[PDB]
Amino acid sequence: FENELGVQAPTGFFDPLGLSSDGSIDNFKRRRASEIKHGRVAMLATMGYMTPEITGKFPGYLSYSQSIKFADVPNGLAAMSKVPVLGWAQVAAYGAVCELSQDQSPGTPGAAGDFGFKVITSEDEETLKRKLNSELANGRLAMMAIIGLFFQDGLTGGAY
Amino acid sequence: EFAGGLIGGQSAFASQEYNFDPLGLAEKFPEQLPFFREAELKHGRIAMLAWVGLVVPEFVRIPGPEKCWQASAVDAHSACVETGALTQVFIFCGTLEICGTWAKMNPMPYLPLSQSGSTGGLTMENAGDYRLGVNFLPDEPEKVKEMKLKELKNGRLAMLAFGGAITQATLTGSGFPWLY
Amino acid sequence: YTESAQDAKLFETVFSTYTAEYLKGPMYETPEKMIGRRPFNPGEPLWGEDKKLTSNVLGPLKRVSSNELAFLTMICLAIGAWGEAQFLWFDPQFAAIDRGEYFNPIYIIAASLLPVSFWAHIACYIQKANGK
Amino acid sequence: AHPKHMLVAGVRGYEMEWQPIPGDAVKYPKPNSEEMFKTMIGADVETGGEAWDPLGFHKLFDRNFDFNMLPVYPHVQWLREAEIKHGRVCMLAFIGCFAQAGYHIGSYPVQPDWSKALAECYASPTGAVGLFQISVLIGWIEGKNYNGDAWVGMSEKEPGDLGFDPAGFTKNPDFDLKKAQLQEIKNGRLAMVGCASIAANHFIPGSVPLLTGFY
Ligand code: CLA
Ligand SMILES: CC(=O)O[C@H]1CC(C)(C)C(=C=C/C(C)=C/C=C/C(C)=C/C=C/C=C(C)/C=C/C=C(C)/C=C/[C@@]23O[C@]2(C)C[C@@H](O)CC3(C)C)[C@](C)(O)C1
Ligand code: KC1
Ligand SMILES: CC1=C(C#C/C(C)=C/C=C/C(C)=C/C=C/C=C(C)/C=C/C=C(C)/C=C/[C@@]23O[C@]2(C)C[C@@H](O)CC3(C)C)C(C)(C)C[C@H](O)C1
Ligand SMILES: CC1=C(C#C/C(C)=C/C=C/C(C)=C/C=C/C=C(C)/C=C/C=C(C)/C=C/[C@@]23O[C@]2(C)C[C@@H](O)CC3(C)C)C(C)(C)C[C@H](O)C1
Repeated sequence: FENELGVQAPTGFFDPLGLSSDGSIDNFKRRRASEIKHGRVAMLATMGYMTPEITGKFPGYLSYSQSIKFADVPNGLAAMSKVPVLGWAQVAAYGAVCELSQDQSPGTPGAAGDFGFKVITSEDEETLKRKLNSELANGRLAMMAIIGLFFQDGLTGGAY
Repeated sequence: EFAGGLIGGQSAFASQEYNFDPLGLAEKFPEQLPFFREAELKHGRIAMLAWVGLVVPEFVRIPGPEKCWQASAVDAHSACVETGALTQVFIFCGTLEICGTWAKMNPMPYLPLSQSGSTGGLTMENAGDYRLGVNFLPDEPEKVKEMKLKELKNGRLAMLAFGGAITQATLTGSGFPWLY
Repeated sequence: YTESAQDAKLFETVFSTYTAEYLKGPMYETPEKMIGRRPFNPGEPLWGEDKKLTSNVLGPLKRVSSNELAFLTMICLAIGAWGEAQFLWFDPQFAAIDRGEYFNPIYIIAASLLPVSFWAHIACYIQKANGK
Repeated sequence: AHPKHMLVAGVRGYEMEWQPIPGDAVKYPKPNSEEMFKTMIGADVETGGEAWDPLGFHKLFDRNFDFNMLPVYPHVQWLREAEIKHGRVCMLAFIGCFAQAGYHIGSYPVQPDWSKALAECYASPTGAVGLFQISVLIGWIEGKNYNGDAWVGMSEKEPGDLGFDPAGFTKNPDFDLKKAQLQEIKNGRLAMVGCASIAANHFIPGSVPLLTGFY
C-alpha cells in the first residue's frame, strides 16, 4: 500500500509491525478513517491546551446555574472534573451530530475524512495532495503532543 | 423557484441573489410561506416603530401621569401597563390585529384555526398587502418590487436594531447611544 | 345453450369482481369516497400496495429530512428529560411551591417537549424508511 | 372462498402478516422455526449433542398458525437473538458486579454494592446525566440493530450481528466463526447462570457456596 497520503519526507511506509497482513484493504480504510479522526481531534485538543495559557481563559461563566466560571475551571485533565457534566453531555451531543449527521460507513466519503467541510480546500490534485498530507502529518504530530500533554498534566500535577 | 418567488432574497451585489435560508424553512413549508412572510413583515414594521419609539422619547416626551412617560425605555413597560396606557395601546393593536390579520388570514374569523383551518386568505401575492397607502407605490412592477425589497430590508434591520437596542439598554441604560 | 347453474354463478362472480374493481375509480361518486371520509386525500397516498406508510402521513412536515427529524427528536428528548428531572427530583418545583415561590417556567416548558420527541422520532423513522 | 377483504386472523385464505413498526412494509411469515432449529448453531456435547429444547419453546411460532394465525409467540430466530443479547448483557453484568465492589470511576455515589448503585446513581444530580447518556447510547445501538423482524424469522442478519468487529475476526480465512459463535452462546448462558446465582445469593444467602460474603 503506497501513494495513500501517508509517506512523507523524513519517513516512508513506517510499519515496524503495522498493517500486519500487508493487505486487507477494508482494515486499512477503517484505519485511515481512524487515524484522520484521531489526528483532527488531537490537533483540536493541543490547540485547546495552548489557547487558554497563551490567551486567557474565556470571560464568561460556562454555568450560570452552578455558578462555575471559565476563569475558575483549571486547564488540563483537571477540567474534566470541573466542567459541569451537563456540559460534557452537550459536548457528546455535538460529537453525535458531528458523527451521525453524515454517514461514514466503509466506502462512503465519510470513511475517508470527507465530511464536506472544505473551507481550507484547494483546487489542483497536487495541491489537494499537499493540503491532505499537511493535515495528516499535523494530526500525527498532534496525537503525539496531545498524549504527551496528557502525561505532563497527569504527572506534574498541573497544565505544565 | 426559491421561496415561491417571494421578494426579499435579492442580494446587494448583482443578479447573484442571497436567498438566505440555511435551515431551509422555505422549501420545507412552501404552503406555510405566506404566513412566514406575513410574520416577517409584521415583525419588521413593529420593530421599525419600536426602534423609533426607543429613540424619540430620549428627546421629547408627552406629558402624562409622570410614572410611565417620565421613565427610561427598559423600565417604561411595567409602569405603562400599570398606568393604563399600554392597556389602551393593547386594545388598539388588538382590534387592528384581530380585524386585519385575523380576517385576511382566517376565512372564518369567528372561529379559531383549529376549527376553521383553511388560512387560504393569505396568498403569496397579498402577503404584506393591507391596501394601506397603495397610491404611493410607483406605477411600474420593477419599482414596486424594489420598494417591497426596501421595506423588507429595513424591517429586518429594524428587528436586529431593536433587539440590540433593548439588550444594550437593559445592560447599561443611557439614551439613544446605548453604549456603556 | 342450456346455461349451467355453475355458469350463472360464474356470471355472478364476474359481475361482483367487475363492480368491485369499477366502483373504486372516479366513476361511482358516492359520499363515502369524498375527501376526509374513506379515500386517501388526493395527492397524498398514505400507503401503497404494501402497507408501508409514505411521507404523506406526516402532514405539514412531510418533507423534513430524516436527519433533521432525528436531531429534533433527540434535542426534544434531552430537553424534556432535563425539564422532567429538574421538576420532579432535582430542585423539585412542588417543594418550591411549598416554599411560597412560583414555579420555574423553564422546567415546565422543557418538560412539555417529551411527547414532541415521541411523535418526532416516530416521524423520523417514517422519513428514514421512505428515503427522505 | 372469502373475498380479498374481510380477511383477518382465522378467516380462510388469510395470509399471516407482521407489521409492528409504523413505517415498515408488511411482512408475511412462513412457519419455519422448526426448520431453522434443525440447522441452528448450539447443541454441544453437554446435552448429548442434540438441540436441548424441552417444553418446545422453538415450536410455538409454528403453532401460531394453529392458534390464531397471529405472531403471538416468537420465532426461534428471535429466541436466539434474545439469548445472545442476554448472554452479552449478563457477561457485562457479572464483570460489573465483581468490578464495582473494588473499582470506582466517575462522580457517581460511592456504592460498591451492585443492588444499590443503580438507584443511587438515579438520585445523583451528576449521575442522572451519565445514566441518561448511557441510555441514549444503548437506545441508539439497539434501534440501529433493531432486529425485531426476527420475531417472525426474517431478520436478514444472523443473530447477534451488530455492526461491531474492530479486530480481524469474521474476515480471516482461519478462525472458524461457528466455534466462536458457540463459545459466545455458551459463555453467555454461563454468565446468565452466574447472574442468577448472584441474585439468589443476594436474596437467599448461602445459596451459591462461593459468593457467601458477596453483596
Ligand atoms: C431467556 C434467555 C434465553 C433464551 C431466550 C434462550 C434461547 C434458546 N436457547 Mg438457551 N439457555 C439459557 C437462556 C436462554 N436461552 C440459559 C441461561 C442457559 C443455561 C442453562 C441455556 C442453555 C441452553 C442449552 C443447553 C440449549 C439452549 C437452546 C436454546 C434455543 C432453543 C431453546 C428455546 O427455545 O428456549 C427459548 C425460551 C426460553 C429460554 C424461555 C426461558 C424462560 C424460562 C421459563 C425461565 C426459567 C428459568 C428460571 C429463571 C430458573 C433458573 C434456572 C437456573 C439454571 C438459572 C433458543 C435459541 C438450545 C439450542 O442451542 O438449540 C439449538 C440448547 O441446546 N439453551
Ligand atoms: C393612506 C396612508 O396613510 O398612507 C400611509 C401608508 C404607509 C405605508 C403606512 C406609509 C408608510 C410607511 C411608513 C410608516 C414607514 C415608516 C418607516 C420607519 C419608521 C422605518 C424605520 C426604520 C428604522 C430602522 C431600520 C432602524 C435602524 C436602527 C439601527 C440600525 C440602529 C443601530 C444601533 O442601535 C444599535 C443596534 C446599537 C446602538 O448602540 C448603536 C446603533 C448603531 C445606532 C405612509 C406612506 O407613510 C403613509
Ligand atoms: C471529548 C468529549 C467528552 C468528554 C471530555 C467526556 C467526559 C466525561 N464523560 Mg462523556 N461522552 C462523550 C464525550 C465526552 N465525555 C461522548 C461522545 C459520549 C458518547 C459515546 C460520552 C458518553 C459518556 C457517558 C455514557 C458518561 C460520560 C460521563 C463522562 C464524565 C464523567 C463525569 C463525572 O463523573 O463527573 C466525563 C468527565 C459519565 C458520567 O459520569 O456522567 C455523569 C457517563 O456516564 N460520558
Ligand atoms: C482539549 C481538552 C481535553 C481534551 C481532549 C482530547 C479529546 C484529547 C484527545 C487526545 C487523543 C486523541 C489522544 C490519542 C492520540 C492517538 C495516539 C497517541 C495514537 C498513537 C498511535 C501510534 C503511536 C502508532 C504508531 C504506529 O507505529 C505503530 C505503533 C505501528 C506502525 O507500523 C504504524 C504506526 C506508525 C501507526 C480534555 C482532556 C477533555 C480536557 C482539557 O482541559 C481540554
Ligand atoms: C426589556 C423589557 C421587556 C422587553 C423586551 C424585549 C422586547 C426584548 C427583546 C429582545 C430581542 C428582540 C432580542 C433580539 C435578539 C436578536 C438576536 C439574538 C439575533 C441574532 C441574529 C444573528 C446572530 C444573525 C446572524 C447573521 O446575520 C448575520 C450576522 C449575517 C447573515 O448573513 C447570517 C445571519 C442571519 C445568521 C419587556 C418584557 C417588554 C418588559 C420588561 O419590563 C422590560
